[PDB]
Amino acid sequence: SGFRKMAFPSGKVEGCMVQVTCGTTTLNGLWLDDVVYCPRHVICTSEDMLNPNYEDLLIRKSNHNFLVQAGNVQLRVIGHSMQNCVLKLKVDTANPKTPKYKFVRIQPGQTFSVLACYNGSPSGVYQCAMRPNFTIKGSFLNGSCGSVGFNIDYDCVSFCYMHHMELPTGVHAGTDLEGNFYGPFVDRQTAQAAGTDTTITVNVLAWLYAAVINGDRWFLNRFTTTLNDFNLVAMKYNYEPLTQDHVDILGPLSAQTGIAVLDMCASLKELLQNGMNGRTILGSALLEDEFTPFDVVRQCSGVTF
Amino acid sequence: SGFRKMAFPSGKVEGCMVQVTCGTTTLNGLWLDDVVYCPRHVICTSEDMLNPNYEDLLIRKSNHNFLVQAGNVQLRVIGHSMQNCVLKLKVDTANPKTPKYKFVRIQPGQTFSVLACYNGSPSGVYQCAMRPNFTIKGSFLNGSCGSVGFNIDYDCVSFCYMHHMELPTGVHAGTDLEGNFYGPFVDRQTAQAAGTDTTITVNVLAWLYAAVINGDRWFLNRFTTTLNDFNLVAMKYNYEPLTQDHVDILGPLSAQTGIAVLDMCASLKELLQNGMNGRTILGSALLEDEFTPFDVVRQCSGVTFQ
Ligand SMILES: O=C(O)CCc1nccs1
Ligand SMILES: O=C(O)CCc1nccs1
Ligand SMILES: O=C(O)CCc1nccs1
Ligand SMILES: [Cl-]
Ligand code: NA
Repeated sequence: SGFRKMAFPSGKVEGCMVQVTCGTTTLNGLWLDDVVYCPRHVICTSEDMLNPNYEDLLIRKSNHNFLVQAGNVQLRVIGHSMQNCVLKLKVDTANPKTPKYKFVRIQPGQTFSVLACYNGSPSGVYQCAMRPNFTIKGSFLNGSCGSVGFNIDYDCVSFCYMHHMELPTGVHAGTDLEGNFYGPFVDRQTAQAAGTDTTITVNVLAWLYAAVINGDRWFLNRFTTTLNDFNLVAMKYNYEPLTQDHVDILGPLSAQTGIAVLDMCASLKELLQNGMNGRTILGSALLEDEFTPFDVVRQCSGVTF
Repeated sequence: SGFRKMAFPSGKVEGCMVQVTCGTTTLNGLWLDDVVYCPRHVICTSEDMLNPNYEDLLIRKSNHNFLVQAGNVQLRVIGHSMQNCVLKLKVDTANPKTPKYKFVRIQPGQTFSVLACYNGSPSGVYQCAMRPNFTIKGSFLNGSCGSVGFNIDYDCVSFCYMHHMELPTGVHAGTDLEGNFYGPFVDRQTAQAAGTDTTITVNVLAWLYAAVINGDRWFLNRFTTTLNDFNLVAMKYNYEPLTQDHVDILGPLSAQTGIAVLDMCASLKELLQNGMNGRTILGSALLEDEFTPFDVVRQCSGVTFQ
């Protein structure tokens, strides 16, 4: 029993974290095979960050201008290239701790583990959702840049996120490992704001299924609804529309608990309209939307990699 | 710049997790140097559940009755002893992945990371607190016994918890790594129940300090309180008594925010009276009690968002 916000075990990713320094800028890199991945803005000063020409700044740099440190070991850089907003530094040594991995781009509403790092040293691990507005509600300080996000599937690490910046509202923005931003952000010192966010409906429903599996049942009711009726309520409450694909994904939890997705939507309708009437669900007084259906099945059945 | 339940990186503990089998019972063990630590109840059978005599069950085992598997490698058991409720199996190989480590017994209110494991394989990592009633609110299914709790301050792993059992309310009980239970619990299937739990007052205050560091002041007030008047109010909401030790421990957070500890106490008194009026603090609509003053200083900025 019990339901907790749970990260993937971080050991496979800890063995890949290095320190990258260019001039006075130090941040984290990801050392896989013979390449170190890091944000391209490592080559910038503060002056540069106002209106940077990355092409221009990089051609003026050579391999020896990148200091890469793996624990107390200096790696020899033998090449440097840019892919979108990520810098790739070829080193003369393959990382002997490289796990089986691939690069994946996640969808809004999907979850991942962040390994928060400073100076190439892992500091903490926590679970995040890619928000509908493509930010993450992370916990990051100066030096966290190049910290990475990932999932594990069997023995394969799927890298999905590299940390680039904090927004004025205290939320965070970054790229996939191919250097493509999540959301309408750029790597420059300029005016940028998180768009108005929305609640991830399919995840709230998953979390209500988690609650029922853990004996929290007060919110259940005799009623059912339709996708169209529910989606009018969703729109009003700044909830994402529920699709047939989402209903299908919750199929397992519907079956296991005997509450149909639209049976649970009728619960969620009542909660949005009426509140929790002083009650809690799984120790929260808010409707939690950072657990996916997979997260709930996974945690409630003890999958292990 | 954000505030999250953050666990320690789990890699140094992952490299220590093994499977222990005795009879038909398999759970997790912790392989440090040439010793594997696991719950002694691995030697129990379907009848020896209510009133097991561990000394009598153990003297009937040879080293070769314990199957210890580190991934695909079988370890050879060359010695066994019991210390309180923990079994120690001496093995003929020291774990090459043993980190710098120590064993520490924690007090209620302290936090730690749990590496939930099944069949000696890690499933996930999350943060817990030792509750005032000596339980933890974990996420544990059948086969998770031998899963451990730890902190990592400065490359040294401090092991503080080993998971033994789930109580009827769905909360979790276990031991330190010397095998002494936290709380009045025993490794027997006799009827056991957690005491009435209380809120960890010092941690709620630390978290309110966290909220101020991250730029939120809406819940503050112009009032102060005596420590005694605070405790008379707080206990009416099932809050732990705040001691002068707890006041002292909050001094650095008080200094960083310029909010006196007893002024923050007056803010907490008012929040208990009013609730949050549909507002949130650090993403919660409840008062969070599983962040310590040390956790807030580790995670939060040295500079306050004024
Ligand atoms: O500057 C960095 O290291 C990354 C962006 C930030 N994230 C949080 C605070 S500053
Ligand atoms: O746990 C015990 O000591 C007895 C349990 C039993 N099982 C069958 C008969 S009596
Ligand atoms: O610990 C075990 O492996 C059996 C009893 C349980 N402990 C936690 C959930 S069920
Ligand atoms: Cl302690
Ligand atoms: Na219903």
